[PDB]
Amino acid sequence: PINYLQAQNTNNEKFSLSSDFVEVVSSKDKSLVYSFLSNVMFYLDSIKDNSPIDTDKKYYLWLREIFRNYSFDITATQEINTDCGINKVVTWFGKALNILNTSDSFVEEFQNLGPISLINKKENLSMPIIEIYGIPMLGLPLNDLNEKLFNIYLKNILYFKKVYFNFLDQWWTEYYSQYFDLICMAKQSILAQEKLIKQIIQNKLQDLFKADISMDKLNLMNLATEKTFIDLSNESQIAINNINDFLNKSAICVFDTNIYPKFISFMEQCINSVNSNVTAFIQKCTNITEDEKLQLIKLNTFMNIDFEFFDIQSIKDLITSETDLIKEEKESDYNLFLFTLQEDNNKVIEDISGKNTLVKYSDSISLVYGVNGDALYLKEPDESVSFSNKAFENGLTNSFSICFWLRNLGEIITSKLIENKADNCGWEIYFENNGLVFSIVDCNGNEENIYLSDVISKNWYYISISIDRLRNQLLIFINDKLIANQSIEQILNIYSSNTISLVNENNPIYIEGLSILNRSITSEEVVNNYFSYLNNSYIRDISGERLEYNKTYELYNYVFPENSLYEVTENNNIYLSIKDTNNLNIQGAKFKLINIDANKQYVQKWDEGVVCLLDEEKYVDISSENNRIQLVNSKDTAKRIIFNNDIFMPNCLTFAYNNKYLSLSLRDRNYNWMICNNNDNIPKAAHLWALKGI
Amino acid sequence: PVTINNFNYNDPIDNNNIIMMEPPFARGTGRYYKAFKITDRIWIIPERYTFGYKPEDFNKSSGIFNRDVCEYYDPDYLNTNDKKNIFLQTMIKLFNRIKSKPLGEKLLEMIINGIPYLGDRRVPLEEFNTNIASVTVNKLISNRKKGIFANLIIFGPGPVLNENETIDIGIQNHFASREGFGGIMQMKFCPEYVSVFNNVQENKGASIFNRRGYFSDPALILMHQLIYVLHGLYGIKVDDLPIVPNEKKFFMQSTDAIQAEELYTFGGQDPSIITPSTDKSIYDKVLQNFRGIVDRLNKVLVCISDPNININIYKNKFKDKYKFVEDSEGKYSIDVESFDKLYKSLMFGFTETNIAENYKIKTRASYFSDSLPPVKIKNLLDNEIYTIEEGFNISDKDMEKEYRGQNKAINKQAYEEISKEHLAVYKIQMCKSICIDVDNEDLFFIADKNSFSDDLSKNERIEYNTQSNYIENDFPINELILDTDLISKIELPSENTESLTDFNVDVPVYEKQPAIKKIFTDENTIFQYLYSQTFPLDIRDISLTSSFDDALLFSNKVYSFFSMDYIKTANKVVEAGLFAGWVKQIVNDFVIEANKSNTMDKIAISLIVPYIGLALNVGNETAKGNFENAFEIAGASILLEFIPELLIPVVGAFLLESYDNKNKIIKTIDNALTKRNEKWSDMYGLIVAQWLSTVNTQFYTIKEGMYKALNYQAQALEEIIKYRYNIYSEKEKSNINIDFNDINSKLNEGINQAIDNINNFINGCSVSYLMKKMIPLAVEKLLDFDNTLKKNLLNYIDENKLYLIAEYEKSKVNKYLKTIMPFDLSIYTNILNNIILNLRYKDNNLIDLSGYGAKVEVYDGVELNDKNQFKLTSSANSKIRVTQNQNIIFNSVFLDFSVSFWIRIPKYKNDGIQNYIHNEYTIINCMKNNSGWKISIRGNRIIWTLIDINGKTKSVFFEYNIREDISEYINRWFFVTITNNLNNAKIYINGKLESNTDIKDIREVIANGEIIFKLDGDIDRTQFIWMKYFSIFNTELSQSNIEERYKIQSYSEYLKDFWGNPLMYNKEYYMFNAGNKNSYIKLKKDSPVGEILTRSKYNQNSKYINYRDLYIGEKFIIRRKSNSQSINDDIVRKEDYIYLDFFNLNQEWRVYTYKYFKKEEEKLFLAPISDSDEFYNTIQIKEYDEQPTYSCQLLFKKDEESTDEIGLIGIHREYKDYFCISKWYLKEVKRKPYNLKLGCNWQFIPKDEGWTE
Repeated sequence: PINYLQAQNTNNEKFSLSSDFVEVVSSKDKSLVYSFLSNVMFYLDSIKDNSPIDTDKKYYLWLREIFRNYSFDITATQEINTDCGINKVVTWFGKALNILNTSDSFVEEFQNLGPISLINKKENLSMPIIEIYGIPMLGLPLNDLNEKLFNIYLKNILYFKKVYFNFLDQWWTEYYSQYFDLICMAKQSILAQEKLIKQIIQNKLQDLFKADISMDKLNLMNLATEKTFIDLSNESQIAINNINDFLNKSAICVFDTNIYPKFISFMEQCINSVNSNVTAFIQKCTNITEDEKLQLIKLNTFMNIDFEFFDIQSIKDLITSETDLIKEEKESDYNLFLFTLQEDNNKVIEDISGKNTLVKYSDSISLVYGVNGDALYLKEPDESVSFSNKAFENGLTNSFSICFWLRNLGEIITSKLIENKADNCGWEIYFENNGLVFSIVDCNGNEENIYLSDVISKNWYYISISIDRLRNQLLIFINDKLIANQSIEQILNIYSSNTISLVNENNPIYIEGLSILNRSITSEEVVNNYFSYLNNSYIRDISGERLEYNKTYELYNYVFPENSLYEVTENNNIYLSIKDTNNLNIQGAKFKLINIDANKQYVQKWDEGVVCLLDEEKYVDISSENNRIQLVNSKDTAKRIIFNNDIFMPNCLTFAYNNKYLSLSLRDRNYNWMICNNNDNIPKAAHLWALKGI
Repeated sequence: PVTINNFNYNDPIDNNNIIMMEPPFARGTGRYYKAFKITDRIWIIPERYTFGYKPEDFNKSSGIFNRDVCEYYDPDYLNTNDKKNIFLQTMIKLFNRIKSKPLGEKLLEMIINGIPYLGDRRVPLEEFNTNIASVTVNKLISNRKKGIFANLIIFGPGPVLNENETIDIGIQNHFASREGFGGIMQMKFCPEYVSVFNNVQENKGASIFNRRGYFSDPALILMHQLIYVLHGLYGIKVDDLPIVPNEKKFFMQSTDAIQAEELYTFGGQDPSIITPSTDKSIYDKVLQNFRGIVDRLNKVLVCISDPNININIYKNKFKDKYKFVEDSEGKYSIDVESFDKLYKSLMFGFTETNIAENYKIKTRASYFSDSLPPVKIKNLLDNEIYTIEEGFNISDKDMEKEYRGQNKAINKQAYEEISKEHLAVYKIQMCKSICIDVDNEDLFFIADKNSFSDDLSKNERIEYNTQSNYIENDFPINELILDTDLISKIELPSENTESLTDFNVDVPVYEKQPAIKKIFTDENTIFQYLYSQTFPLDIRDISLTSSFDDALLFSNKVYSFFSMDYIKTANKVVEAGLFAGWVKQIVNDFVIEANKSNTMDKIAISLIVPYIGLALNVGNETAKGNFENAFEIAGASILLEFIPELLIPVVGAFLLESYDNKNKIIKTIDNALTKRNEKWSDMYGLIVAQWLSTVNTQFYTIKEGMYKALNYQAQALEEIIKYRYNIYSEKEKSNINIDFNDINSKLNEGINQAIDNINNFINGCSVSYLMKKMIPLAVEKLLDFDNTLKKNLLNYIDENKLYLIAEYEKSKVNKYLKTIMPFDLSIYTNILNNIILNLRYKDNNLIDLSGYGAKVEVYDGVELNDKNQFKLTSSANSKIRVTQNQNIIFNSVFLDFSVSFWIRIPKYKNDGIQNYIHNEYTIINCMKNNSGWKISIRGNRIIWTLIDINGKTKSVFFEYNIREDISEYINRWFFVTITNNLNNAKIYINGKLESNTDIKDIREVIANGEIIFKLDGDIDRTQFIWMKYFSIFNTELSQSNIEERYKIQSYSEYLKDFWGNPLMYNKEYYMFNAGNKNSYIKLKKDSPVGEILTRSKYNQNSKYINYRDLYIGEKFIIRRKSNSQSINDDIVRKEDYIYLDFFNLNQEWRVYTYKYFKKEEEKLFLAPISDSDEFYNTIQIKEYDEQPTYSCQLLFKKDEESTDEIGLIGIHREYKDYFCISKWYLKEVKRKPYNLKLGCNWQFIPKDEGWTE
């Protein structure tokens, strides 16, 4: 393996990648270097004999393809089913280090042959010396002899561990050492390949610099290369982590499948001696009944399971150091995770992701409880918030995503909201028409502007935008739905600036939970975050704001989202019904929610309260003759309703009484009454209500 | 409102419900039929439909009628009066089943009220007329003739039994039910010979019986035809651009023209195949017909045929039918909203998919899905087979889960397979220039380019009043359900009227065509490859080969597409000693060869199945070379057998008007932009329709072919095993013990997993092809049209620059026409689940909700609660018995199954640590004759033992440390999962793998079929175990699935105490801090603060045991703050406002905090209950950690409505550890991931019987 590793280093600055180790070593010119990056070399051979790179557009495309191919090759893994779960084997581990490289896929050999095959020195175990002292003798009664035998039993159990621990130490010293050596050799190859790719890129950039191109474009290309170097470093670190995990799991499963049985076999030949000695000692005791002796023998005998101490989780926690815990704690996927607190007239807004982004905000800003915490409230015109960080410069090869909650209290003229543009390069967001617009522009003129509709004011929206440059895929979600899946294969460097500005521009807005991630996100992640953020024990109106008592509301049924219930007098009684199609102009009824603790303002789940309807201050009661909901002018006779809501329907609530959900009823001569339903023939969506601010 | 009558075919004629009807097609040729009025305006005639068909066509012949169905013929059917009565009673039962739910009642009410208009195109607008074959039908009263109004007439099946149809009456090549008027509609239907289908497109995991074939419910078919009846009655059965199939190549399926009505009726993705332009054309045609109808209604003054008709009554009836609106003066007008709602409900509301979902029935996923041969239902009148309420899927018979009632493999006693002798199919004989016959239904379906409208190329004139029209092919079914009235009766006019005199009508003529077409082709494709994997039944000694040509040459050779090692092993011959091992290994290798995938990360696709090309050789010779490399190099176009021409019309330029009124010229520009958005979506819809009807069908056919190939391989392997077993001698066979049912089940499970992977891969490929090779071409022309429109708008503005005082408009146009409307596919689109013994709580009793009807007997010695926790004690009657159905059990041979539950074990008695260490007691047993599985508990371990028939024993356990200062497992709820497969047995605790063992030596395990929950052994009288959420799965669970289930089962609205039980109000507690596990709180002797002391440790007798006391320190208590919610439930919920009090001597003091403190930390102020302005007394309980945990956080707030947080309660230390409130913690909790070791994490310990000094 060391020969293969040394074959990947070179001194010439004009070398060339090759896959034939023998050809590389036999090279007299020393112009070849051995590399296992199949995709990168294939791509390089494909463009070979093509038009020379002269325009910055060609250079950007070339660099993007090189980065994509390098990342695909280095991070390649294949999942296989092992006894110890599932292992993410490294496909290229064979070509590097020349292990199981005889023929066919490396994974194929690794499956038809144990992980023990990787190391070149197996069968290193040695049986330790065992001294099992026999029980000494004086007679004694069963009451006292029992404690003695119990102590001997415990001592033997402890000795059987001392041995298990000795075998574990043998495994660590003789078997895990080889796997750690393999890890060290593998992570040295990754750095060698990274150095090779970086040297190739630098050579190409140097060649390009000797061309007829403006200095500004050359500086932009140099900055893009600098950022792509960090991207390649991140990819290589991911590969290192994969190698580490794979080989550690391989070593643990090697212990499970290659050492533990031998330890069991060795002790199986030793438990017999202990059992025989105990039986002899018991039979040598006179003051005991034969049945007592039989019971004691049945108690003080060791079965196989009596010396089985394997615990796969203990081994995993045994090879975990404080450094690993620190790395796990210091590992984050956020370049900005806003944290806002009101405190006591000491409002603090800052990044807590660990990247310490410089935040400059005016004192005019305020903080309100938007969805699940304090939210920036830009009310005064010409209010600006800026976040500074080098990583925000983006570049050519880097995937990221923005995520936040927005509420617009204004109207719908065009108005900028968030931007990181420098003249033309960068990305922008702005209200236009009755919706938002997302614009991304590169420094070569290519644009991509998407219009996201249904962002009308007075509603809470959850914006999640993702840019994945590995697939050249742009994902935009609103709430919990996928709006766009465009392709950005023609979007080149977007190197813009180190600061992104958030502005209001005469439109007051709540912004909450702003977050910037250094990676693309999945639909499952967006759905999970959207539905977990809203699970906060608060009932919300249709808008999305917290529902509160004593506020005037209008009541809608989820099935009919444009019909507001109104009162109807029938048989000298008043019931709530739905407006008919013809008479859909009547003003809807207005409601009020009362509570036992009148001090309480914001509604919470499972809260018990009384529904107040507005001249005589009516109250809700449940008729005992037809089960419809009628209105009574007395709080004493009004029922105590329980308020709740469904997790997956956040903005709609449910009423309950005696564990029975209130719901609508089938048509009845141009009416749809509010009832306490028990029949199963009514769809379960009919017992979900919504309250709209009036 | 709707009543189902009862009668028999032999009842005497009463001329009111039983009549001598004259069907319209008799053309005045006598031949009356005995007709029965099942419902108002609906009649049933149990007789064969002989109108148009020749009598000789009823017998099977070499001809065929339709080229897409497996025809079945039986002239003897419906030949005796008894058969007629059975048919009539079956119809009654089906109608009752339809009316059993609100949706069916609404459909029937709409059918009844939808009486045909009293006229047609050949009538003057100012008069009615009933002497029409599409309005009135004659009846005989003499033992001469009268006329009666009717809506629907149901006949018996025609020559083809399993081919139901609906027919409308046309006169002089004109149909009155396609022109708004409506007319009498006939049906040919048969409830016995229903169709069969498959759910290859639906994934249900590794289910043994999934994808085994399902048979349709006759009620659903009847409703499907009734939808056509409704469309015809309402006069909206219009004809437009059909989906003509292409028949230029040889591998392309042939079919008759498909109208949009059928796809609309089916529902699902089918309506997406109709372009939005065709949708708008149909909408406009229907609207024009309705306008004609309303004009007729307004212009009607008198009636000619029957003067006794009350014109006002019929006008009101038609107004109700068409949802017209009557003005104050009296004129009838059309409301756009009402008409739109009616049209959408009729076309997209009443659909087969919606009806199936509402009635809980299974049906075909898509109109173009493959169809299997039909079957004959044994008896539809046996309530033990077909109930009105639940149909086939009867819950009582344990047939409700996964539509088991409709499964061919499960409900084998409810149907009979049809003999292939009577089946007639349209076949293609492909002969190489030997001759293989292929059913036409198995070929690819590709619609011709002439089936799509190019109306997007026409110019549009934009005006100030122009409106954006967008028809959404969808309608909420719940709104339709809630619109039904089940009380109000009908007030229809009398059905009787004057006798018919005009018999002019056009009777259809049907003729058979040859069922065989011979063609010559030298191409070896999907069909040739599939044929090579079949062998004649005569051949017994077969052998697998990797050479397609070799397989095609020798009958005894069978082509295969798996690894060479699998081929070699399958052909290996072994002695009887190793025969069972060989069978096991080959079955496992078959399951492993399939299930093979490679991850894809460069395509926006997840995994790729490499062996599709070898199996099918579809496309550009996919078999040759490395399939994965070819895919990575050339996209998914390689798989397609035919790259289709894409129709992308050039959008016509707009022609705006010149309105001098700034306002009426500025609205025009916005109208133009809205119309442009409309054109964008119309283009997207056209592209999606082309993709669905030309590309996706090929992928579905590929999926079907792969399923067929896998089934062929499984059948060949089974035949090989049977042959080799038969080769062995009688003595060897007696020595050998093998169950072919287990082999078949394992093969089916492997096939199902492989089909799941293939389905995911193919769906990804089709979606990627749509997004990559189709959309951008249309987007290019859309951008070109946008530029053209921008230029046109700019000169329009310049030409009107003198008017419209315009910079704002120019800026608005330049901004709006710069963006692009994103493409949304979802507009056009539409738990482990391998569980068998899910035990849950219903009402003071345990039941099995798995759906297999396990019999549970719970004895009086078991305590149960609403939290699904049951306790097993030492009492003789603390026992639970579960008897499982013999059909649903775990595989005896390959032993793939899992068991999951939550458990709580008390703490060892301090004095009795010898019995604790030595005594093992079983808690669950499933053993019959010393074979099976069991779960026992030897102190400090949880053993799961497995014993085979011979007596071999394999055990896997889990030991939790008892020396730990604070154990996380001693007597706290924890989640145990055990998994077993053919090779290894693993045990996971709380989602983390804890141990495994190799059970390769296991021979065979017999399931006892009787699970006993009971503590058995030498247990002490004080022993007791708590269990919850016991469940068994019939497959090997993955780590990810176990972790997800652990997370799901660990989520609850309330909070948990130290033991894991719900947190409750007014319950004495002790406080435990995660960050200071070794510390407790004691009230200060003098100061009003709580000092922090160190927990005690066991130092009594034994060095083998060590633990720290828990029942020490101040006894805390949580008191409800507002007492707003009901006092019935005392459980504490997240984010509740509470008082954290504690008992000091006989008083109850409260924990306060200083309203204003400078330093970050500040000692708490414990003092008696009071009210003051110098301290806050409101505490909120939160749970910041997302992962499961029993900890919680306490926050101080100025007030319930206040948004200012004071700080988090915790402990810090400069030694002198103090019980403080810190503002620093407020940030640390938000630093993901949450640090479980923080000092703000708290747990509450109430006194429990499971913990002792």
